[PDB]
Amino acid sequence: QEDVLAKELEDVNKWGLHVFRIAELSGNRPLTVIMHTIFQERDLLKTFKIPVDTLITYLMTLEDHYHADVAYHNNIHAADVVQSTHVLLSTPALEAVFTDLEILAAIFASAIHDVDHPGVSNQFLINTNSELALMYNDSSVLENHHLAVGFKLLQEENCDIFQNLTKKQRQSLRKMVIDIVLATDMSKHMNLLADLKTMVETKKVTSSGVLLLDNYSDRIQVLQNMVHCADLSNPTKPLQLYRQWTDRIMEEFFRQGDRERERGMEISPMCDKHNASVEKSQVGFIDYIVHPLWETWADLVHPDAQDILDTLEDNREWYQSTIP
Amino acid sequence: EDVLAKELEDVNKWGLHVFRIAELSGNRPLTVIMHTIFQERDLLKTFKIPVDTLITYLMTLEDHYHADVAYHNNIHAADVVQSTHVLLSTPALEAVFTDLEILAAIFASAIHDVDHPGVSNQFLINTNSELALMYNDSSVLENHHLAVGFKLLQEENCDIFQNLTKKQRQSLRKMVIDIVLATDMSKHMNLLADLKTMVETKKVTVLLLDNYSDRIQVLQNMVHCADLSNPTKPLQLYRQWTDRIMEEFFRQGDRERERGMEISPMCDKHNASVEKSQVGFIDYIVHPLWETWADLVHPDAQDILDTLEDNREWYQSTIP
Ligand SMILES: COc1cc2c(cc1OC)[C@H](CCc1c[nH]c3cc(F)ccc13)N(C=O)CC2
Ligand SMILES: COc1cc2c(cc1OC)[C@H](CCc1c[nH]c3cc(F)ccc13)N(C=O)CC2
Ligand SMILES: [Mg+2]
Ligand SMILES: [Mg+2]
Ligand SMILES: [Zn+2]
Ligand SMILES: [Zn+2]
Repeated sequence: QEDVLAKELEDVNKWGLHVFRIAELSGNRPLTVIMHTIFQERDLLKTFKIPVDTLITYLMTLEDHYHADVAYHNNIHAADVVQSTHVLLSTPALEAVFTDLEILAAIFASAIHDVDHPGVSNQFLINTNSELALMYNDSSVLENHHLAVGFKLLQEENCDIFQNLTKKQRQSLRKMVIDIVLATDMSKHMNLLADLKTMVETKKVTSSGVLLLDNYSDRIQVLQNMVHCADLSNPTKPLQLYRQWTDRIMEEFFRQGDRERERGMEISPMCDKHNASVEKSQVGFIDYIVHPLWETWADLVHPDAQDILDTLEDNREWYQSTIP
Repeated sequence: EDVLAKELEDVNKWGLHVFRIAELSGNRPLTVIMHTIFQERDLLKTFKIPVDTLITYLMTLEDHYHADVAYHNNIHAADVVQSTHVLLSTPALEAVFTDLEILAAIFASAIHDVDHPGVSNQFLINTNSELALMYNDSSVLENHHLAVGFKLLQEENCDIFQNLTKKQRQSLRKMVIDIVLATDMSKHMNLLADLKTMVETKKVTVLLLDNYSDRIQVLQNMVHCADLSNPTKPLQLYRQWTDRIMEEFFRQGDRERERGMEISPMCDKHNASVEKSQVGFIDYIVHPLWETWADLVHPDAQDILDTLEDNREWYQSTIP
């Protein structure tokens, strides 16, 4: 079983990694084993003097703080977003663009970006007067919480994976991680995409053919959109993966809708299992959210992401074909 | 009590004897001043607030201001409440704000510094505090003041909004959050820039503010002006506020020094210039803000601006 797991982890640089198989083969530790593999692949332990036992201890505690009883926003989703960000960071158009600290920030942000997610939306938490919404003043409620948990866990016994960074490195990393995770709030998507489109329309490329990003605002914007794309990457994956993600998000949505129905609340979009169209909802998700975003990312890194965009378009056609 | 009632008759006047009221009321200036203002504005009947619920909430809220913090305590909260109350009555703002917007501005003022520990956001961030960890370094104190102020409504017989409709509670909550978050001093320059832009594009008959974006911006700047109103008050009050903020700053500097931290501006008691700092505070923060406010409400802010300019002249004269 360990041999099979190691073989599967050889695919860590590939879009379409068998992340559900890795979750089972690793004993429900996909986030730990995928993060560890990526840190080794990128030489991050040596670069940042991260003791291996500290990394494993932190990763296992972080993974434990994802809810094993939530169908979508669990440790498998976190592992998938980590690995997807890892692939996007390796795109030819970004070669030598980001520092080791920025790479570390994007990967760490991906790992923590949904930690302790309860399986219900920000709006549900606001409308039910939850403790989380009271703590965070209705403003990026979940995303503020994910950050606070992900950072607080570094303070547990033998968990400070950043113990050997300089003070300036720790300060810079913390700010970048906050900026990245807060950009995963879906209420920020339209403004984030509008800004990415502006960057594409005005993009500068160096003599080596890579993106020129010469200020913090542009650098963090690219990292924010990269992790947002990874977060919204399910419809761009091979169909057998995509369909499993759809099954999982629908289960989580339907459970939220059942709670809304019981409380006499209006049921959130796509959350009413008695009036659902799973297939039309995927086509709409792609047409209005995922394709606009991925077509723009593909333009930023053209032509690096053409195969990913082609898969997204094929999957849209497939879901559309099930409707009639 | 008879003296206390006499002092509270000035509740509509800039320059209320708020320290006297704090003394006369047994250190309950926030409770007695809020109660008086809710009566003056008929807010208890308008929003069907039971008087015992109002008093219970106000005393609980006031208890969560720290009595051992020299500036950011219940007296400051009462002063900001009363200052906002006066600014809401500016003639140029006649007919601008609804009763719910008035309630939101007053409630926001009352809670806007609750549970303040007497140290800055930057101190909380640099000391890796629990507050900064909770709030991701962003408007750390202001998010906490809101969370405490709202959480206390859930204590026994404390829900003063129990008889507001569902939509009214939702709208009030949003407005209160928007106002208190705008009291973060790191937002001052953006707030002032937008206030200036409103002045440049202003329409009047008296101000006409059709868009909610514009109205909330005025309420944000209004409570921000009230928060930054000490140098516009009669000098005897202003000097007490200066003594208190300097004591609070110096204690933060003492903690920073004992920890071996870099001492924050104005916080080093061994290298302070209290009077030069007041003149700079007026010249760079308070006068630019209040002059822009005065333009927005031209000419209704003239007496307040006159007091600020007199006080700046006096503090400058104390510098040899
Ligand atoms: C595999 O499929 C999904 C995956 C995910 C979602 C929805 C999916 O499928 C409809 C939602 C998107 C939220 C959202 C905001 N506006 C929308 C508008 C839409 F039309 C659809 C979704 C959204 N997520 C979390 O909750 C992320 C993962
Ligand atoms: C009575 O006097 C005061 C009262 C208050 C302050 C400073 C006072 O006096 C120097 C500071 C202003 C913060 C601040 C931000 N940038 C600044 C730039 C400056 F030049 C001065 C202050 C500030 N406050 C809270 O901390 C509000 C109350
Ligand atoms: Mg999320
Ligand atoms: Mg404050
Ligand atoms: Zn996510
Ligand atoms: Zn204040």
